[PDB]
Amino acid sequence: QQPERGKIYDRNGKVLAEDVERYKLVAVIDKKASANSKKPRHVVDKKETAKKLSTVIDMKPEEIEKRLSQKKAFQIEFGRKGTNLTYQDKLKIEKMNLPGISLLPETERFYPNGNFASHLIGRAQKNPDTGELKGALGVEKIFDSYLSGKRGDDVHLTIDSNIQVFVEEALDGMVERYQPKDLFAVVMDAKTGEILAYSQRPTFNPETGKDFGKKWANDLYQNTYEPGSTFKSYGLAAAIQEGAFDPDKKYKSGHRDIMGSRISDWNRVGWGEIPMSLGFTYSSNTLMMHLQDLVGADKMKSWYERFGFGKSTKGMFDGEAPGQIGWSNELQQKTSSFGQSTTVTPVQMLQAQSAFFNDGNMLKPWFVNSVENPVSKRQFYKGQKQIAGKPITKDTAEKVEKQLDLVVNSKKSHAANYRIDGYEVEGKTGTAQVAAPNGGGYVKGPNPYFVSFMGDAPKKNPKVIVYAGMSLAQKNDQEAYELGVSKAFKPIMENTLKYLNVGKS
Amino acid sequence: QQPERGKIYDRNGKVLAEDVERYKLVAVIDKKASANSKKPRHVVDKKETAKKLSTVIDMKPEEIEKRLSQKKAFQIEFGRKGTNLTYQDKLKIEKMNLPGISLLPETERFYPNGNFASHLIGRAQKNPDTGELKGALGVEKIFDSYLSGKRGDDVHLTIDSNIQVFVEEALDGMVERYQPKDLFAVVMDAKTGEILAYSQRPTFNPETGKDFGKKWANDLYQNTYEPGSTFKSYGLAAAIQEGAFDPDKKYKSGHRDIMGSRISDWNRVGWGEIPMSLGFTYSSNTLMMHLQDLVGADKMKSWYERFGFGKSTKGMFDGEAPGQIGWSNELQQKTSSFGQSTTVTPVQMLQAQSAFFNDGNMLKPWFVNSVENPVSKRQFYKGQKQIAGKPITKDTAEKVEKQLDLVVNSKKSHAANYRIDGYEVEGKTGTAQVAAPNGGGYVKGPNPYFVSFMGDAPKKNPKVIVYAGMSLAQKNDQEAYELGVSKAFKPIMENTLKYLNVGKS
Ligand SMILES: *C(=O)[C@@H](NC(=O)c1c(-c2ccccc2)noc1C)[C@@H]1N[C@@H](C(=O)O)C(C)(C)S1
Ligand SMILES: *C(=O)[C@@H](NC(=O)c1c(-c2ccccc2)noc1C)[C@@H]1N[C@@H](C(=O)O)C(C)(C)S1
Repeated sequence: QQPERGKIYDRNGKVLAEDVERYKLVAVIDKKASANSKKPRHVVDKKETAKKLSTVIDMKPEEIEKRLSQKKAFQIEFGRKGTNLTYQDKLKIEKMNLPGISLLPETERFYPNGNFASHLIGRAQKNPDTGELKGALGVEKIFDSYLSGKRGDDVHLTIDSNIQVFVEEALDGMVERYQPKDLFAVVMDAKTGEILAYSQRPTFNPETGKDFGKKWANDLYQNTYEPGSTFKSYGLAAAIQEGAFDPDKKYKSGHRDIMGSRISDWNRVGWGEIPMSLGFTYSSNTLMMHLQDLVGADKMKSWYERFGFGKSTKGMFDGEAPGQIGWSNELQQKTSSFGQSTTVTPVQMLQAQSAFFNDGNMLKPWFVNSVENPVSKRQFYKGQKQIAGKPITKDTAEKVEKQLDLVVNSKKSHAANYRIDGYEVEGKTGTAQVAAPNGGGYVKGPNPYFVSFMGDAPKKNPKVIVYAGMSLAQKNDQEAYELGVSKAFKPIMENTLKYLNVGKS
Repeated sequence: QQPERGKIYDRNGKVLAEDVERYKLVAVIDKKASANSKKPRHVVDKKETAKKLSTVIDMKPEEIEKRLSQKKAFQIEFGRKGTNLTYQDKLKIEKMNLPGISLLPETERFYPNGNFASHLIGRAQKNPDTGELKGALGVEKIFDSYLSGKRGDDVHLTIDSNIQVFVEEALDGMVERYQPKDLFAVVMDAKTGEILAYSQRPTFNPETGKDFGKKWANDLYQNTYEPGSTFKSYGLAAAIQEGAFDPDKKYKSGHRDIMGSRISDWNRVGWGEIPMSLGFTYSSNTLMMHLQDLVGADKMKSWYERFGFGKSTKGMFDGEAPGQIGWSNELQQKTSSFGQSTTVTPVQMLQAQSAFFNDGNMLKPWFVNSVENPVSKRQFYKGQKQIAGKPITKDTAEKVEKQLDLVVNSKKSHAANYRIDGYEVEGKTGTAQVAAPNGGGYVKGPNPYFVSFMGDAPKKNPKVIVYAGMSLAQKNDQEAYELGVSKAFKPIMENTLKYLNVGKS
């Protein structure tokens, strides 16, 4: 009855989701089925049958024999344990030659990679009455009308399964090491905006349904973060274009007094009068507050808006969050300079960061390559590189890139743990407090931080941008503070560059 | 924090869904927390702590101490058993005065009635990071833009919790008795189209989440059925208005031969030359095929479209199914005359049935009374009675009602099991085969039927229409065939009529 639901593909044609035939176990227990037959067509020994069935379906013989003993029933099924059985399960059941036992073909949605870009691909759910499948999250839901049928259309993603494996492995390592409450990593083509890989933790397995529903939100498009100091790059860009930033000019570091709050550099005492470039390498908060004064508060708010913040990127993901620029008072304004109070989505961060490597042009990130029917060959949609806006000049973009280089590679860098032997890396570190969901403060604890890194490589002319973020390590929180996401950035970026044939040296 | 999510109300202002404060259990286990303190601020006695917590949260003391022994962790939590704790649990944990133990407030979505109109109300799921709630099904999803905030708007439904209680209890009894694969009942105000009660089985509990996801489809709006002989009332109305049906005129019963299929009256042999009125009371299939010949197949197809079949009712529910009139050959056309091949939604059946009690006007069924903000008092939406179309004259409607009376109350009735002592009832029975999801044909088995009853009372001038359907009884399938859904219709209708102050005779 149901039309075949279309497939979801990665950018090289690997199947990410497709319909398959599986099998459901049925046991006829009524004698009436065997009235006309010499060999029985119903279960004659319920105990032996239960014992043999327990060697295939995940159910104890005692529960099977209980289900076989239901009164006033012609045939029985075994709930979830008796459905979605494989062809090999079917073979071993059938070789037992158990009277009354058969297997019914049923259509199931199959995700060949299991837990793999799960919050992007989503999950399609089955209506048992009809077999009708309906997407409940991500691409399966966004494109449900196209995917469902004739035959539904296929959706091709920009995701590269080879790069996605690197991301899934690195994120597993972060879970083991740090048990964070939230975790994401994303890899984008620095020159086109294509999402090459995306994952988050915790997540679900779309194949089995394990943990589906425990977190509805996709981190890339629907979750918001106070970004911390990765956000300083946009304040730097603005201050550069306005002439307030001079890399060699000195400024007074240490602290600033804003509406009765002491906002200090991370070492409390500062470094005296130091060049602005060094302050950016040190990730000086007083530098950013100084530059905001020089530019002017009204102008800086417009600057963050021109970089796309506070607005949806208008991607094809459902319910994209807008974030919010925290600007309601001077304290909010000043803390926004280093990525506190303001909330962003990771996709806004990627869009904004792409400006520095595309002559000032922001690229709209995208992950849908095409929607098209393989039978009719109709192309309903084709993704493309699109400029989201040009907030800065090419000259400003280069001067920002020079400072991002210094953050990682300066002889005074405090981010050398993001270096990769053989490759040149650049980017910006972040450590931020995390808003408590309930009650009006920050999560309390020894190191209750969202730590992140917006990185790109090769430096100056990158092939990819890799952004990774970790919220609230429940294990090794002190090291999470010290090393940030470097134990995820380094395996993802190194393997990705090798796979993209970037020569090491 | 998140704005308060708006409430879902029943028609009398009873809360169906609301935000509440609950509590999450946290245990600080690292000694470092107690460095400066005159009282320990971490769990010092792991066994005494675990033993005492087991008297509140539902966990074995051995498991609790296992989690208290996690290494390199400042504090731990206790999974699902440790969240959604009540204010009373908070009191009981706190008088225990356990060092290191506190409770964090969290906002949860509370459904005070538990498993109650679950497939209509739906469920909102929580993002652990932010506390943000998002509707995943039903009203919570449909109106999620309104419900989420300030404060979200409230949604008021037409549902009456008192009638809804009757439906839930009756459906539980049908599950206990027949263990059907699918089951629904709906109660509609016969003069306004308001849905006073709706339930289905199997379903989920929106409070706990138990079984949420096993069936995405709301039976009323999204599931389709081959209705069986309840569909005959619309062919009857057509034949009346076209002058083909005359209650006293004779016709030849027995069987008909259509494209190599023998279609018989239910007793195989028929009853000879009998009055058309009696044929309709006996639920004669040959009567309906004869009337279709008399009207003409092209014209009958237009008749069903005029009753709203094959098209969505344009209700407020997402993804409403349109169904389909099966008309592609004479076999489909003839089997459609008695409700096979054509598929309908229950809401189309209610809409079509309302014509007989509103002088030929179909009423568009509706379940949303209001969407409105309790703070601003802005009314975003107000539901109302709306005519879906007038397919028949008042004269035709009266003549149909006379035949519906006879089905139940004729001295030759085969539906006397739908009678209610003290109340006058009318309606139409149905028994239909069920299409197999995979492979062609119908579900096989001794009595593999969708059985149903489209009823209304008091007869002629009803207060409510009650439509109940049961697909594929897995227990007592013989009784399901004999009694249909009478064991649900009678308690629902009787209790509803008493609750609505209809006096019994
Ligand atoms: C940007 O992220 C900046 N971070 C903060 O000032 C900051 C902190 C903090 C935590 C621990 C020690 C000092 C400060 N908590 O919330 C915020 C917003 C600077 N950059 C960071 C980085 O990781 O590069 C730091 C730690 C150097 S401070
Ligand atoms: C309408 O529902 C009609 N039903 C059928 O003819 C029918 C059957 C069937 C099942 C069992 C015995 C005889 C027929 N299977 O599929 C169909 C479409 C008539 N009305 C029914 C009713 O309950 O009123 C019956 C059983 C009287 S036949």
